[PDB]
Order: sequence, then C-alpha cells, then structure tokens
Amino acid sequence: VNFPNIPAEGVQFRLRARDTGYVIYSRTENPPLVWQYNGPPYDDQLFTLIYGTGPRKNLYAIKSVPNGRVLFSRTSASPYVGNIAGDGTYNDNWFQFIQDDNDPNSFRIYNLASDTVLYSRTTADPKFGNFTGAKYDDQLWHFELV
Amino acid sequence: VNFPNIPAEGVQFRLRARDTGYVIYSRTENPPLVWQYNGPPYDDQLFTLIYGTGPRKNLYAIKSVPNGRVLFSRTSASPYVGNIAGDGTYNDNWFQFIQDDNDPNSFRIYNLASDTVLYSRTTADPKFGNFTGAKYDDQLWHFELV
Repeated sequence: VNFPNIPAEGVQFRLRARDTGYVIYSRTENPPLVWQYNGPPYDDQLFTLIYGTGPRKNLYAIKSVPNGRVLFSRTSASPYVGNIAGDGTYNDNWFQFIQDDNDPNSFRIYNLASDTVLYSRTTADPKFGNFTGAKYDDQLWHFELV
Repeated sequence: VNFPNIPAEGVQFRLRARDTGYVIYSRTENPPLVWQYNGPPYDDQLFTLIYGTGPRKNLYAIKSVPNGRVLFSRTSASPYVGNIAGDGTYNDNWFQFIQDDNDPNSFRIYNLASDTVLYSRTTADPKFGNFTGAKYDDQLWHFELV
C-alpha cells in the first residue's frame, strides 16, 4: 500500500533513514553525487517531489532543491544510485513510496524500472545504495518536513 | 521483488489462486464478466501478456485469448475488476506481478494505477475482487501453463 502521507508537490523535505538516522544528499561536485550523511543540515539534502500522472500515476521524481537534478536508481551500471538533470526524463527516475507492512510511519523508496529499494546501513560497504530482495529495516525512510 | 517466472510474451496461461484453487475467467456475456470459477477448463480462462516497455517496464497487460479484451482493476466504480477492448489503453490496464515474501512460487497481481491486488476467497461475498491494504494469503496466485 502507498504511504498515506506523501508531501504535496513542491513541499520541501529531507529523506532520513529510520534506523541509521542518516540523510540522503544529492550534489553536483565530488562523486559519488548521491550518498548518505550523518551531520548538520545542508541544502543538498533538500528535495521536493514531482508528481507522476498517466502511466506514472502513483510514482514521483525526487528533485534537488538547490541543483534541480532528480535521483535515479538502476542496476545496469555504476553508479547504481545517482542524479540527472530534468524533471524525470527517464523511467528509472520514478519512485513509488510503499508503506512498511509493520511500521506505518515509514516507507520504502521503490524503483519500478529497476525493481530496487534504497537502503542505509552502518555495517558493510556499500553502506548506501539500492537493493532487490527481502524487506529489511535498513530500507525504511521518513519524510522530514522542513 | 518481481515474480521471477513470468510467462514469455504471447505465451498462454491460466491464473489460479494458490489457496482456493479457483481460476479467473474473462468473458463477454453474463455479468460479472471477470470473476472466479472452480471447475474444468474453458477458453475464457486463457490469457496472454503484453509486455510493458518504457513507463510500463515491469508492468503487463493481461489479454484474453478468445475475446482479446484486457483486464482492469480500479476502485472508482463497479465493476471494480473488469475487461476492456484494446491492448492496454488505460493506466489501470497494467499489472505488476509481485512475488510473495514467504512463498517464492506465488505472487500478487498488483495494479499500480489503483494500488490494488486481486483476491480469491471462499468465505464472504464478494468472493473475488480487488483490495487496497495489508497482505493476506488469499491474494496469492499461480501462473498455470497450457
């Protein structure tokens, strides 16, 4: 079931992992351009959503406030999770926010094109990335309204 | 995770519920035109898949062999589950097959447009339909090869 509290189009937020408490950033300098961070608020941690319509109904593009690039999640080449300019030109720029089966307050950031979810962990490298498989708690996220 | 053994494009199959053992049919006369059946093979139980591409990658239209109509699953009006002419003109004509978390051999028939899955039960009316909510075993299906 879709997460029932998805921010309105244009509303700004951070994406913070439930368990690690790390946030996603999306920048233009110093690859990897998309990763996780444990520290103070910076603008490259700020996103809004582009609402999908038509074939993209119930999907969203995740767009950087400062640089305007949207996130992508793919399995075909490195980097697997990255950014690209536009408003969701490519199918792997589109995400579904799927409510957790157990914790109604969190969701997975799911990619239809690549059948992956994003994760954040403190354990094995790579500690941030995408994943196709069983549901684990390190795949759970919050919208943190700013 | 997408179901890993989805029939090749154009290959014919039935959809049988894991628990009830009932099959979906899709006909043109005598409503409800899409429902479940507990008996021997008839041609209206035969379907093929149109493979989605682009925005519909990992989605599929479910097309009836004898009558050519595709299935839809919606929450907006009755019938909630039905059929319609064409090859998937509308976003609610497209389905994802999502493998169960515990049983690798069954899946849910999921509609991205409507956030629903199809179900089959023997308990209360309506015994066949769609549903938005938690996961139950009566939502689990098999591809039956012919």
